[PDB]
Amino acid sequence: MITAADFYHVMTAMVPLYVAMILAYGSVKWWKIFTPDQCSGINRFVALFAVPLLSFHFIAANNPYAMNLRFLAADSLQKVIVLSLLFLWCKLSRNGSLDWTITLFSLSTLPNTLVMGIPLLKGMYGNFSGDLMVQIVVLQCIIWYTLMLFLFEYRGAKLLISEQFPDTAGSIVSIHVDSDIMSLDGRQPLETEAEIKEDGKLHVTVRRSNAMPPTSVMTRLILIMVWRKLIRNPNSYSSLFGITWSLISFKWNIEMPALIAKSISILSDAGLGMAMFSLGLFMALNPRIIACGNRRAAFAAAMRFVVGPAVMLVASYAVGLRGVLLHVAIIQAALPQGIVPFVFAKEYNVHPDILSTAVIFGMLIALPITLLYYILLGL
Amino acid sequence: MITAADFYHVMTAMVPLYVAMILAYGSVKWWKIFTPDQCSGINRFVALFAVPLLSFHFIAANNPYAMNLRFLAADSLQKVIVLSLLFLWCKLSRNGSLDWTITLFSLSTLPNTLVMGIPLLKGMYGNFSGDLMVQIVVLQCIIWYTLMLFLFEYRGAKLLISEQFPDTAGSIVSIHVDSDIMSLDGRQPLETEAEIKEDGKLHVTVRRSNAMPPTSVMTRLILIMVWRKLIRNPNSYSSLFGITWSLISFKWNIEMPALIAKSISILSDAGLGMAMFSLGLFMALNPRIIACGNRRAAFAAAMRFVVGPAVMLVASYAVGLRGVLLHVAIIQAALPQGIVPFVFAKEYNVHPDILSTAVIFGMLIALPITLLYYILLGL
Amino acid sequence: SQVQLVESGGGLVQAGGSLRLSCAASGFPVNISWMEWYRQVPGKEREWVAAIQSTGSYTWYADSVKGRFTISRDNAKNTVYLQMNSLKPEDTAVYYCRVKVGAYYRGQGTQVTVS
Amino acid sequence: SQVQLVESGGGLVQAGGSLRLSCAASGFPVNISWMEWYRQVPGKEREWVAAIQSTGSYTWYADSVKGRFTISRDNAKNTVYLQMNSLKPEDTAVYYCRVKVGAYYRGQGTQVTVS
Ligand SMILES: O=C(O)c1ccccc1C(=O)Nc1cccc2ccccc12
Ligand SMILES: O=C(O)c1ccccc1C(=O)Nc1cccc2ccccc12
Repeated sequence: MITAADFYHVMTAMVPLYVAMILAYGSVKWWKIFTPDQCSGINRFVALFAVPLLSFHFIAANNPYAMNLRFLAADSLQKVIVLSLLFLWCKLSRNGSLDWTITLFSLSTLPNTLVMGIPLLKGMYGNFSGDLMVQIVVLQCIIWYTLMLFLFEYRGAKLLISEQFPDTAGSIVSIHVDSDIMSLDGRQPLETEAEIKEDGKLHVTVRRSNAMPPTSVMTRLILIMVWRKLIRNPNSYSSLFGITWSLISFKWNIEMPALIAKSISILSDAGLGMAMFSLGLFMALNPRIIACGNRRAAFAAAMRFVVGPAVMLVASYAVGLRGVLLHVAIIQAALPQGIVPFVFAKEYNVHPDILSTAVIFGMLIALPITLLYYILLGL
Repeated sequence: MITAADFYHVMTAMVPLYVAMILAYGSVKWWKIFTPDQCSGINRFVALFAVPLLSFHFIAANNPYAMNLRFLAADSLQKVIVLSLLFLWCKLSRNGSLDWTITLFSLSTLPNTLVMGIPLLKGMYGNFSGDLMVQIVVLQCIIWYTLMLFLFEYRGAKLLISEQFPDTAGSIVSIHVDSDIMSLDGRQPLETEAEIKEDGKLHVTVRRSNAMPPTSVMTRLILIMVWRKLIRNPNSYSSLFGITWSLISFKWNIEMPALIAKSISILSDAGLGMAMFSLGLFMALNPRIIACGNRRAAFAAAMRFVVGPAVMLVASYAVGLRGVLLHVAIIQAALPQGIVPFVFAKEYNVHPDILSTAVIFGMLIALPITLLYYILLGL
Repeated sequence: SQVQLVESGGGLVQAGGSLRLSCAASGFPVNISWMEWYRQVPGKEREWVAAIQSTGSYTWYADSVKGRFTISRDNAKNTVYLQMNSLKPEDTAVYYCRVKVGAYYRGQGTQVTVS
Repeated sequence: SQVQLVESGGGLVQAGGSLRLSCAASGFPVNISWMEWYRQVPGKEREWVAAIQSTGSYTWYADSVKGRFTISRDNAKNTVYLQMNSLKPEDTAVYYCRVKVGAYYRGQGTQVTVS
């Protein structure tokens, strides 16, 4: 079983996270230090400078030649069992949509791994399980936050064609997009225009206004609009230059010099402190914590803490994990939900209230849940 | 002399400070990320949370029972030779004022010791001279930033009496101030009122408007207005609880527990990174760097880098310092000017343009000046 | 300069009387006409009444006292009189003048009480 | 549905002629009267000309073309004619119609050039 000293090692690593979150909730709600426009310049700094340098500090120290390949395939099998049962729902049931296929994939299979997940598992099980959580942060930034970006851009590019070309879209040859437009999700006026050719062909051009198609064409429109959203993103330069350095530093034994290693480490020490500070400012700016009713909030904390760790119990036993590697895999599935699935769903308006409960009301009850599996597994 | 490896140890500790300052200058001036109201909520955080916890991390680790008492008296003799020559100027010359007695004391004898001074001297001379710079940060926060607060409140409380009681003020018995008022420096309307008694006496009461006296009375008005400015200050709780813990921790060998020591250290790791980030935002919001003309800017970098380290050469030789303790004392006098003498002079309007050049144009030329004494002393 | 104010006119009267208050200024430098009158109940949040300001053109009265309280300037004797008319019973409080020579000077000696 | 536009009326004319352009729509779902006409020089920054919008009450002309270019609606033949009058020599560019069925559809086939 566990000893009473282990309960002090968990509290040593997690009570310093809630202290920086209540000081930011109290300084807006209670004692009123920050104006809501002054409070918007702190979240703008954490999102651009502090956290994309916290993820460089972890990925550049990863050793990609000695990853744990059996643990890392039980994490990539969770997100195929889940993503295939939702495919047998919107293709076989009659009321299945794509607004719910994105939301039920973000709730059940994408937790908060970088800010909360690495200090929590390192205190529960030791310094080897903090080396396994970095291997999961690599696979979310580079695969599962890119597949989810292909779904929001396919959801938006089929609305713009199915609304404006209801009876004609079978004859579209090619679709261009002017470079003024970066997201075609209704925020800009988005005038469209067609070139009628000599034999029933059609050249669609999406423009900026001022006061089904074939799959050889739809897959071309999406890759243009994904590349424009992928180079304006700070987490795609933290993972491009994080992985590229760790492939070189761990083969020829190059150690990064102390001018450059301290120039990065002066801002990334503000990573884990300011991220939890920026997360308590956000739960002070919403009107209520439970912002989606009491039915849709129990639904957000039953996909997250039950259907999560009951589909990595059958995807970790069907691979060959036992002992401690089974216990680390179940506990990291019960982490609260990450923030980047909320950043996407606030922009595209795909249920922004169900994914703002589960980030805020996830964090407040995450600590007596993960300490409830840690007692029950250890028995 | 110095070796070429020592020039790499100085650059290892100081090039990471200018990197966090150009990223904040460029993100406002050049690439325009922060709105000037969003940029005001970052300076509000650094001034309240980041730096008053960076100064707690240093003062609580000081050992007040083994301070260097001979080095620490050559620092407190600089600021008596300077403060007595200005007293023989406004009392003997005819054009001496008190607006210049404050400004010539802030330029020549109060440098930037906490953010820049501790990493610079620790790389030049080693880990013992970073233990001597903490002994100077203690004496600025607790003595020389409190005497300078008695001068701004005496300058303001003699204007309000000499303007409104020009021919009568010799008969004032007592002056009360209502608790609505916190600073009487013309920002609020400040209606005054008198109680004429039966024998030429007078009770002055300072109020809030809506649409010489004896020295037993002037010393009572100042202590009320200083106590109201001293409990609304974050740097007076970092020094009250910093010193009180280090007097207890270093006698009974009490070590602070790891719940509390990590709850403080999660925000204070953002101290030295965000302070230089907040210092480059401020040199992007001013119109020009040299904001006071070319005559008054050479006057701000000749009191600071010449009259500073030429009055600690005669106040460190007249005490008994030799060798390395003479070399650390001269170099720390050539540091650029601190920020708290600018925070005061912006509020009270006592030359806010001469003390905003010397903070900004101090930092940009401070590194080829202190590396010019470090070569010339070592010969 | 031994500055001194002299206030008079206080007395007990019924509802509907006529009183004539006084504020005799003496021992001053060059004065500006900004003298006032107001009330101070044993409660809080006092209320201002009248003004005899610079030119005698506009006088800042309150709402309930407009057109019924006569104020008068006498720069020869340096005394501003406040003539009250149709005295309402809610005038038990203390009344006193607030001569302004850059900083407001005032006394306390009245006996204004309306029964 | 094999949608197709038919444009005609292009020809070379002097300064002061009279042309009658054509835009014959066919093969559509239920159309709304929002057809247009504009210019496209070999340079950039094209300029819009006219409108035959919903009720025929207000027609969005430009500044220099107001009161001189007659537009006409014919919902029977599904063809909007643009009658040009006092043809200025700066009309060498291409003119074409912009029928709107929710998304603007257009062709390219004209010969408008004024000498
Ligand atoms: O927490 C996540 O979703 C996450 C997971 C793996 C890798 C990266 C992230 C991540 O970028 N977070 C955040 C992005 C922007 C702001 C954030 C603020 C607080 C915490 C996380 C933030
Ligand atoms: O730099 C100083 O003046 C100083 C010297 C000794 C002890 C403390 C300080 C000090 O509080 N600085 C600062 C106060 C507010 C903001 C600051 C921002 C940047 C740097 C220093 C700041």
